Amino acid sequence: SMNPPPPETSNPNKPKRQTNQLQYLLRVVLKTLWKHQFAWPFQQPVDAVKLNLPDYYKIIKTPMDMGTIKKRLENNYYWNAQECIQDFNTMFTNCYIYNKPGDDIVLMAEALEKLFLQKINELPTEE
Ligand SMILES: CCN1C(=O)c2cccc3c(S(=O)(=O)N4CCC[C@@H](O)C4)ccc1c23
Repeated sequence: SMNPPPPETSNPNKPKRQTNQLQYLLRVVLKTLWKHQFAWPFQQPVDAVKLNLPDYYKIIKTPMDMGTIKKRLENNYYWNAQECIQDFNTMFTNCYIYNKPGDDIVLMAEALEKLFLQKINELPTEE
């Protein structure tokens, strides 16, 4: 059993910006999801050795989690809000790919995804 390297959270050659929408994705969107009762399985990269999921990284090839997103946001990693939203979408999609409808973890992702969409339905205006 071997975990892969987790996704990067810094990259000096990547272009980045500090926009009002990205600030909101950290202060409001991420920090609200983070406190939800169903958030904890999503707060760090899947540790497939700890969790005894040896097929996880056989199936999931673009891993993503809210801990990585949080550090990317805190480290000014993104150029725009769409990039960050894409990471959220990847996290949710990975969960549906690796699992099945009805699994507890899937019920958890579905709840978070609906909350996520509710929060990004309206974003602040790129001042
Ligand atoms: C979101 C990333 N991710 C998966 O894709 C996934 C698949 C099966 C279990 C599991 C666990 S768990 O064992 O801690 N637990 C979580 C709560 C519900 C339980 O059924 C299982 C934590 C995080 C996970 C998984």
